[PDB]
Amino acid sequence: TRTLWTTPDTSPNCTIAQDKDSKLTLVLTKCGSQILANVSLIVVAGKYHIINNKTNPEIKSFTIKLLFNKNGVLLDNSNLGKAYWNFRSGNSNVSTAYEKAIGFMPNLVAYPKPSNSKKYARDIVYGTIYLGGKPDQPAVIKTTFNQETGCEYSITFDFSWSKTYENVEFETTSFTFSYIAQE
Amino acid sequence: DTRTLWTTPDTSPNCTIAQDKDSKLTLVLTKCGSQILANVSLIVVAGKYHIINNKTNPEIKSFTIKLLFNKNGVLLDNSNLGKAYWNFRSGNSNVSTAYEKAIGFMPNLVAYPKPSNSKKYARDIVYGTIYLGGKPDQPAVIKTTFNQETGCEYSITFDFSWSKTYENVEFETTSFTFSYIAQE
Amino acid sequence: TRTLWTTPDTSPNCTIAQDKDSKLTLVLTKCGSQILANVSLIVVAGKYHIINNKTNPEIKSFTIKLLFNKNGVLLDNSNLGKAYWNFRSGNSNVSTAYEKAIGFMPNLVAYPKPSNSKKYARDIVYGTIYLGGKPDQPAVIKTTFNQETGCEYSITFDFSWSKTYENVEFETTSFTFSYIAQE
Ligand SMILES: CC(=O)N[C@H]1[C@H]([C@H](O)[C@H](O)CO)O[C@@](OC[C@H]2O[C@@H](O)[C@H](O)[C@@H](O)[C@H]2O)(C(=O)O)C[C@@H]1O
Ligand SMILES: CC(=O)N[C@H]1[C@H]([C@H](O)[C@H](O)CO)O[C@@](O[C@@H]2[C@@H](O)[C@H](O)O[C@H](CO)[C@@H]2O)(C(=O)O)C[C@@H]1O
Ligand SMILES: CC(=O)N[C@H]1[C@H]([C@H](O)[C@H](O)CO)O[C@@](O[C@@H]2[C@@H](O)[C@H](O)O[C@H](CO)[C@@H]2O)(C(=O)O)C[C@@H]1O
Ligand SMILES: [Zn+2]
Ligand SMILES: [Zn+2]
Ligand SMILES: [Zn+2]
Repeated sequence: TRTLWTTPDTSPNCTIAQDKDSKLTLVLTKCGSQILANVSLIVVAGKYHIINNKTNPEIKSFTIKLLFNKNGVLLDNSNLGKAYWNFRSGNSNVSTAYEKAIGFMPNLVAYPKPSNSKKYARDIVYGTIYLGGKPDQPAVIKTTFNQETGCEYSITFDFSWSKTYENVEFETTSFTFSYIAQE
Repeated sequence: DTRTLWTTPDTSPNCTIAQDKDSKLTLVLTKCGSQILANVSLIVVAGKYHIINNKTNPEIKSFTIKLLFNKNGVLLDNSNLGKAYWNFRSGNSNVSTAYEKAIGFMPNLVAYPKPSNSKKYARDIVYGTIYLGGKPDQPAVIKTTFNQETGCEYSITFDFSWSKTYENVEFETTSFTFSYIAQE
Repeated sequence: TRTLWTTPDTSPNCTIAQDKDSKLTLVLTKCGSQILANVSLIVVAGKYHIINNKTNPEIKSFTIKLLFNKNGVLLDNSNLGKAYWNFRSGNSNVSTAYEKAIGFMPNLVAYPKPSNSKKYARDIVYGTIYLGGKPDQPAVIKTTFNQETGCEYSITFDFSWSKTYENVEFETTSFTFSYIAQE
């Protein structure tokens, strides 16, 4: 079981603002002590489908959280739907929900849960993706590990942009990053 | 399969952008299961794109290098990259002849569909920035697109471009790493 | 044996300007002919701990060097301490110091040592990381392979920034890159 993923089709699997308003494509491949991750996002409807900052100046960011319990299982408060996340089988997923994926969780010593101790920035990775694949439409994808509550582990994607986009569909290029694995 | 498909890493020209063997593309593809970890750099040694001067030629701002593969993952002759040294790695060179299969290194067609009249999504593109001559003030964009060429089953296209006005700058780049979802 | 690392704790292991003034977290995971690297830096004391370019406009960069001999063993003149640079075991290291790691070394034909032959830029990788995890606090991390002398192989991290930061602690987000291995 070396890859946990959302199948790479275009069917909605994530709820940002309203039910199933987006397709998060996330592939986590275990390369031993590091997880190699590849991510992209297609928003298909709702509030974040077409960005028009002339009309809505305040719509400049949104968040997608993946919350996991002690066994690396996705919790239902996550934005990504549970039915859509599992180990890879061909171009699809296994038939039944996995029970353990601790080896794909962000390492708690590298990336500790919030506490009264000093918080370090190494639990964040920043990247830039491009809306519609156009070079002049960058948006930031900030990924943070284990900073959510109500979970043993978490991966949070905070998307934001600073440009004033007018009628730009929120569907992105892909970004790769890695993180240190719990086991 | 943790093998590596590569161009070998010396600097002998192995690619044709504007004229025969005018450049050396160094591309290393390593299979990490469902993802291919890729490392790429480029050295142009002659011809039109060797030395850039956007004051005399402001129109020269981009070029393309295409790798075309057949259904077996074999590089096709009409790719910009020459077939002679694109092969699986054996030490600092290649295995004795020519792989026949490398489908496991090809860009996934569900993730990155060939052109059609269905909506074209941006996820088949990865943008990166590399630097000419290793200088921090000489960025150029390397845009990599998967499976968008025709006359092939799979493809990897590198579109190089720059918006800075370069003056007699040699086009040889730093390296960029990206990954993509593997077909198998 | 597929991972050479600094361990993921925050105990200082690197000397930039003064003894153990920082924790360099570096994980090298061998993915065959390519090494997948993940790096971040936390400076805890000394000259590069708090950056203030109003006060010291001259402090705009520093370097961290890892020098290796023919066997891939870290030389003591590296900025990183030999103490906790070893193959991984859980969240720590193996008890005994390794004696060979040539397969983690940057390839000499791809990245040759300086000579009177033409020097090419492919032995460099540039990335951007963010101080304190703030998006408006970018710094460049430039990594160069095999350009140091007095070693068979080397990996050098050159950090620099161009913005005038005022009392910004140098602790970074993480960055991932890869390089061609010697064997
Ligand atoms: C693919 C990529 O790197 N996109 C860049 C983009 C392109 O370089 C540009 O659109 C190509 O012509 O530039 C972006 O920044 C614009 C910004 O760039 C600074 O260097 C410049 O000083 C500013 O005046 C301004 O041009 C863009 O938003 O278009 C960023 C994007 O990441
Ligand atoms: C390696 C890297 O990130 N290079 C940057 C480059 C360097 O940060 C900078 O040259 C180091 O001083 O900065 C580039 O953009 C520049 C801006 O940072 C600067 O404020 O204004 C410059 C124009 O006067 C320029 O836009 C650069 O030098 O081209 C971009 C490059 O990616
Ligand atoms: C995480 C990231 O990409 N950070 C960018 C940063 C952010 O996009 C921005 O601060 C929003 O948080 O933007 C940087 O570039 C700036 C431009 O976005 C801005 O328009 O002009 C600034 C100069 O006045 C600056 O060039 C930044 O804040 O430095 C670049 C950084 O990588
Ligand atoms: Zn629409
Ligand atoms: Zn030249
Ligand atoms: Zn501090």
